[PDB]
Amino acid sequence: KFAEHLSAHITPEWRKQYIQYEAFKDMLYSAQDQAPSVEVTDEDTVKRYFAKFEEKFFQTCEKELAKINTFYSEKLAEAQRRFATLQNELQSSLDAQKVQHRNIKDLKLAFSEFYLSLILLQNYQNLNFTGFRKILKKHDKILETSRGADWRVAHVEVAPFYTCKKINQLISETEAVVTNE
Repeated sequence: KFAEHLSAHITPEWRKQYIQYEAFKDMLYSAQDQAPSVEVTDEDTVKRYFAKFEEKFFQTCEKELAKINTFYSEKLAEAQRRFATLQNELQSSLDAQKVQHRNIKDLKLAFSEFYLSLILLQNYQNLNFTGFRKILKKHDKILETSRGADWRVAHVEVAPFYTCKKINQLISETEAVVTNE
């Protein structure tokens, strides 16, 4: 069902920029399918096979996360620029008044297109975060490990596509923890 949900909620223009969730599901199937059974091979070849798969899997995770961070950051910087342009265009139109009804009409359109771009970007953030959490839980369930959950905490939960931390905030927060403990 999540593969369906993700597919239905994707912004078509951004399709290639989302977590390749079905490809990860397929990857995990092939890992189970191609798995050498111990009794048909020794304990060391099984460990080496899964070790090899783990490297491929987490390199794909890193590649997917890099893609998501890049796209999100580019879109977020573009959003902050557009918001500044729009606020300046608005103030200049407002000051001008004290016929430009068609001027404001173009701005109403501009703010509408902009707000939508923000909602679409928030959806992309939420869908991608859910996609990572779920695929890593799937990985962990199948491979009977905690490496996926470790990777979620280490790289996804602190990713720029997901969360925002001003260096000043992180400094005041560390000050607080240190002075109080």
